[PDB]
Amino acid sequence: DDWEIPDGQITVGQRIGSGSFGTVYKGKWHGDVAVKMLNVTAPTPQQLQAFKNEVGVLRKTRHVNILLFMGYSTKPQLAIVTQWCEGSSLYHHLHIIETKFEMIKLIDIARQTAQGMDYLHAKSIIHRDLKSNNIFLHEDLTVKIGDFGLATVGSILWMAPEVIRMQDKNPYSFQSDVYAFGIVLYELMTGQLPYSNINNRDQIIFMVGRGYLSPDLSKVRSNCPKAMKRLMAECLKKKRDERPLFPQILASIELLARSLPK
Ligand SMILES: C1=C2C=c3cc(-c4cn(C5CCNCC5)nc4-c4ccncc4)ccc3=C2N=N1
Repeated sequence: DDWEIPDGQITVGQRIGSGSFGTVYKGKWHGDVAVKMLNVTAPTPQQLQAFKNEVGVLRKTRHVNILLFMGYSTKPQLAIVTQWCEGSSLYHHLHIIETKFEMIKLIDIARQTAQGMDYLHAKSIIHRDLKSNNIFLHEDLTVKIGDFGLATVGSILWMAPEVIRMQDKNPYSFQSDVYAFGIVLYELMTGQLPYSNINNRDQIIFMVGRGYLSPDLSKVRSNCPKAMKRLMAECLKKKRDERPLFPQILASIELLARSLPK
């Protein structure tokens, strides 16, 4: 029953990058797997908590749109094993290799992302770090939401105005994830990161915080549906209580998707 994998069964290969509280590798364990490892000599009580926190969250998830947790390892280093997804993240497709997706496919990505987030919020799981980079495209058609190191039951462009000015203790909520989803909606419909004409990071942080800066919604492409643009503005509201929850958001995307191919 237990998910602890006996040591050395995981064959660590190519270093593919870094996630939250670890370095990610392409491993081999009963096929191709993604393994997030600590590569640190001795784990801190800080790093030990962050490990058991993520594993505890991941073992509560069983969904087609959530990155499938396969197991964990403690004996060599603190490692977490998930499924391998050929084809890079949504951030990579849109901003690195500049892949040109069709509107039908762009909305399908947004629908699956909302579908996975609805599954998390139903199980009272707040991602707290939802971004294009944590949204993974498996086989170029299936969306997988990954990296749950900051989940509770770094990147500023997806952070809500409430989150960016730390008051009070917990600015993270279901609606804070909605804003982060609002930004990935923007990215899909524009093909660009928000505030791209501004180079100063500290000026963006301050300007979103005080409520002077909001994403340029008129940047969306001409073939983007009016129902998509309207939903985008609802998710990107400065006040969190004026934002819809994912049960409502999912139903909105599913509605505009059916009256789209015609
Ligand atoms: C276990 C994990 C394996 C894992 C892999 C990752 C991850 C990070 N990247 C890179 C990073 C740089 N940009 C391009 C994509 N790709 C993946 C990945 C690879 C295969 N399947 C799923 C995800 C992210 C988070 C986790 C994670 N969190 N817990």
